[PDB]
Amino acid sequence: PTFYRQELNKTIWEVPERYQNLSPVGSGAYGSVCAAFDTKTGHRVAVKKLSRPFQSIIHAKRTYRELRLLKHMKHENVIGLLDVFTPARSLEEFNDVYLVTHLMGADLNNIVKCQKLTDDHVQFLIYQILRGLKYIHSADIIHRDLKPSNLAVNEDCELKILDFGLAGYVATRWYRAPEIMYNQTVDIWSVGCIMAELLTGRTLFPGTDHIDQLKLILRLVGTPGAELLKKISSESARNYIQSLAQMPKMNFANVFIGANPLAVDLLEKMLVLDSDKRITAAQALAHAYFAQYHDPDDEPVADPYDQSFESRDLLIDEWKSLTYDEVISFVPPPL
Amino acid sequence: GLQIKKNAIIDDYKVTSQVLGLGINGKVLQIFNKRTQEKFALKMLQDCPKARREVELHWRASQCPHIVRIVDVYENLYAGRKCLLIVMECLDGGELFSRIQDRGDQAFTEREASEIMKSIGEAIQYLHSINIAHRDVKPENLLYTSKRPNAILKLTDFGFAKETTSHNSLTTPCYTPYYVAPEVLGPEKYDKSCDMWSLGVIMYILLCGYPPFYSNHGRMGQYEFPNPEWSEVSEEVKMLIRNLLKTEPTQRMTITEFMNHPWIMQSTKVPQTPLHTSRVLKEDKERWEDVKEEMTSALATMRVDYEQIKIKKIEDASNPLLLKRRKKARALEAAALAH
Ligand SMILES: CCCc1c(C(=O)Nc2cc(S(=O)(=O)N(C)C)ccc2C)cnn1-c1ccccc1
Repeated sequence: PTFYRQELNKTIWEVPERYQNLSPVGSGAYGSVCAAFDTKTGHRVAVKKLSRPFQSIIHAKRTYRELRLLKHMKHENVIGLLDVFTPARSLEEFNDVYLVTHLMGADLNNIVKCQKLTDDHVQFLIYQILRGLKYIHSADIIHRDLKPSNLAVNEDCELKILDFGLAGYVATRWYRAPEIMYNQTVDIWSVGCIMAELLTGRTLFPGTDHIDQLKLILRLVGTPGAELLKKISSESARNYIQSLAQMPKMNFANVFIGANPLAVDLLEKMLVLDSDKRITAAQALAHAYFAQYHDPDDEPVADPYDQSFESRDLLIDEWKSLTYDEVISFVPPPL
Repeated sequence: GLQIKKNAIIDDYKVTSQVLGLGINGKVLQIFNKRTQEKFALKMLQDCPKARREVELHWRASQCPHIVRIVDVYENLYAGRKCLLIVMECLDGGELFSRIQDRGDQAFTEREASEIMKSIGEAIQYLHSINIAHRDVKPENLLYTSKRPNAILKLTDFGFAKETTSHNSLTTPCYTPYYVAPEVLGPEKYDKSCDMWSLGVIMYILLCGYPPFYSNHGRMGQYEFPNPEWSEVSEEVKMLIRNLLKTEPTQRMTITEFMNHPWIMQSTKVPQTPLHTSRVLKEDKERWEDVKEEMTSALATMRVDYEQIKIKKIEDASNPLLLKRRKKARALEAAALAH
């Protein structure tokens, strides 16, 4: 199945001739993405060249991890793999992994800066996000770095949850739950912060330094009571918190003025401090906010995929030949 | 006053095969104008409105010395495609931060760090003076002219640049309600301000040799200023940075303020205090890539993408899930009439 070479995004890309019209797109951050057209399937696709996938062992591991994640992600509101390929003809040439995916229109990070999403928008998007997480969560997988710039959306308000790399450096972390500064519910906190932003226009907790981030969080949801205080790990954490003017959570009805009562209700359940009391994705979908979209006979779980050798420690070439196996062994979805 | 040329570029310049690095959008070649024997880089884009604006902007900006000179623009067909060929000033001097790593080491100073900034500062100041935001100020678009010591620093790639609106930002009051009011949408406020955010970060790196981001594990900033590296730095410098990294676009420092600040305005006479940056940047080439990659990632969240789609109203939207469910509304509607 022969390829063509083409100079794009600062490297020599070679992809199958089925993919035409490679135009670059997006940040071009963690590997570079190109908008293409797939003549075999007939539709428009994002094609991503992995960057420096076998530089370190650290990398080599993550690439293999990422790939097996992506191969096991089969859900409407999650990023899924249409194709994976390599120009290499044998492990000896193995240099670059490419990944193909549906192509979307915008990300919610960008939607929020440009548009005043209605309540119905907010219902449908948060629905789709939670529908997605239940799957993700049922697979024994925490997204961790969930955020608006990982929520791809196209013009008919379809949503897909992108970016499982964590599942290096991170610029801000406004959407990160205080525990990880942990259950699956970490993800629900992010969905909390996001829904807040969609409802409002504004980042809920736009913290500067890390100290700041904590105060901003606590300024909404109250400082912890002694019960949940005792559950915090670091002594100097326990202190800091106790050094603050102590206060209760506030009525979210007083913060989110003119919101949909049901939304506020749900938001209250998503942004609870006590992680063990925070609502799950499964539960969330039942909430009355989503009457219009909740159908439990079509909110599907996933089947789990094992640890295999992801808790085995290995040389570079060792991860490299494991990854090769996953590339060649990939099988496409039905046309 | 840009006169895009219509004839075959090869009438006027010799295009060599010598490759001067791969571009985002194609290959950057070395060429030679036949009349003068002058050498130039030749970058090339696909012809379309974006590209023609992008180049107009860059042409205007070229008047600034700390911005790379567009010399000439042809419109030709290459490889079956309408193309804008762009003849530019050649830059043999590598990326800014690579220069720092390439040192005796003569220790990198603070006085040195101020000039670099003043330079980048002038380039923005010019850009903003004529109401243009470059929105991809980062370490790979900041090239020196040459390896030589008099080398000048220059801002490059106008692929995210755009004209923007000269609007005063309001300075938010001290007393505000507990409630979150609705945002008044003004996407353009993320334009100029993006440039000011990047100056803040590049300044931060310049000073210590790592970025002011967090890590995920638990040499990473966290918008503090770690001892040891930061022990020797003035508090007026750190406040510049905090004011540059202000998370509110309407509250963040404006380039005029930046270029009036003494650490800039009076850079010629800044304390000579030495800096770790070079020896730190030397420590891990692999890490410095992640710096570059996260900065590009961060910028995406800090500029608008005016190219992206708008979400249709729901009753105008249609997709699998959206009918799967509507198709169920009517199945229940029907079931109740049918019995
Ligand atoms: C990086 C987003 C680009 C983008 C994609 C995409 O990123 N696809 C994609 C995801 C993964 S991933 O999510 O698994 N990941 C990051 C590790 C892996 C591989 C590809 C090809 C889809 N639409 N748009 C898109 C978004 C906005 C406007 C236009 C298009």
